[PDB]
Amino acid sequence: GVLYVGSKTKEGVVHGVATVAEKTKEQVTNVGGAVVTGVTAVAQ
Amino acid sequence: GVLYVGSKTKEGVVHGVATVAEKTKEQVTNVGGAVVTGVTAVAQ
Amino acid sequence: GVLYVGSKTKEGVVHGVATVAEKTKEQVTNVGGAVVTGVTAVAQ
Amino acid sequence: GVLYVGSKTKEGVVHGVATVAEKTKEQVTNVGGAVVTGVTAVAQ
Amino acid sequence: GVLYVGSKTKEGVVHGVATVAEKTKEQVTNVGGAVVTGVTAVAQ
Amino acid sequence: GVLYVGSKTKEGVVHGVATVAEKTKEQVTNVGGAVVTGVTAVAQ
Amino acid sequence: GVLYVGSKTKEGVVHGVATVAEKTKEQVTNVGGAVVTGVTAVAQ
Amino acid sequence: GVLYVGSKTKEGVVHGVATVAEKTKEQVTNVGGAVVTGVTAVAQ
Repeated sequence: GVLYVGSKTKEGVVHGVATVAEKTKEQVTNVGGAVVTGVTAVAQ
Repeated sequence: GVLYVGSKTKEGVVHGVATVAEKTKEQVTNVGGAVVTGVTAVAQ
Repeated sequence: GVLYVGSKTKEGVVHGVATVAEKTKEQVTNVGGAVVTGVTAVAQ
Repeated sequence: GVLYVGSKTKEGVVHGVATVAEKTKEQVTNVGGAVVTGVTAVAQ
Repeated sequence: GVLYVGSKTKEGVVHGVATVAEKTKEQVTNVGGAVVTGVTAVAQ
Repeated sequence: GVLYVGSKTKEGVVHGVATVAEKTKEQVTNVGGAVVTGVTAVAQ
Repeated sequence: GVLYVGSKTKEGVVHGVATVAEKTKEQVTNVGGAVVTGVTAVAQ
Repeated sequence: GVLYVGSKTKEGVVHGVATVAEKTKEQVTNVGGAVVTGVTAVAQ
C-alpha cells in the first residue's frame, strides 16, 4: 500500500458526514472510511 | 507501507463531521473514518 | 512507514467536529477518526 | 517510521471540536481522535 | 451615462493589446477602445 | 455619469498593453483605450 | 461625474504596460489611457 | 467629480511600466495614463 492520492484541486468544499435530524426520535450512524488500501476490519 | 496524502490545494473547506438536531429525542454517532491505509480493527 | 501527511494548501478552513442541538433530550457524539495508517483498535 | 508529518499552508483556520446547546435537557460528547498513524487502542 | 461593468468573473486572464513583432520592419497601433457611451473622437 | 466599475473578480490577470519585439526595425504604439463614458478627443 | 472604481476583488494582478525588445532597432510606446469619464485630449 | 479607488483585494501585484532591452538603439517610451476623471490635455 504505497498510495499518493490527495493531490491538486484549486477549489474545494468537503463535507464528510453530516447528521441533521429534526422533530424526530433517533439516529445512529457508524460511518467509517474515505479511502482505503488494505483494510481487514473485523465487526464494524 | 508508505503514504503521501494532502498535497497542493490552493483553497479548501472541510466541515469534517457535523451534527445538528432540533426537538429530537436521540442521536448517536460512532464515526471512525477518514483516509486510512491498513486497519486491522476489531469492533469499531 | 515513510509517511508524509500535510502539504501546501495556500488557504484553508476546517470546522472538524461541530455539534449543535436545540430542545433535545440527548446527543452522544463519539468521533474516533482522521487520516490513519494502522488502527488495530478494540472496541471504540 | 520516518513519518514526516506536517507542512506549511500559507494561510489557515481551524475550529476543531465545538458544541452548542439551546433550551435542551443536556448533551454528551465522548470525542477523541485526530491525525494519527498507529493506534492499538483498547476501549474508548 | 450610467455603467456597471467589470462584474463577477470568478477567474480571468485579460490581455488588451499584445503588439508583437518578430523579424519585421514596422508596426503602428492606435487602439482606442473598450466599453464606451459617448465618444465624439475627431481622430483615432 | 454615475458610473460603477470593477466589481468582484475572485481572481484576475491583465497584461494591459505589451510590446514585445525582436529583430525588428520599428515600432509605434499609441494606445488610448480603456473603459470610458464620454470622450471628446481631438487628434490622438 | 461619480466614478466608483474598483470594488472588492479578492485577488488580482496587473502587468500594466510592458515593453520588451531583443536585437531590435526601435520601440516607441506612447500609452495614455485607463478608465475614464471624460477626456478632451488635444494631440496625444 | 467624485472618485473612489482601490477597495478590498486580499492579494495583488502591480508592474506598471516595465522595460527590457537587448542590443537596441532606443526605446522612447512616453507613458501616461491612469484611472482618471477629466483630462483636457494638450500635446504629449
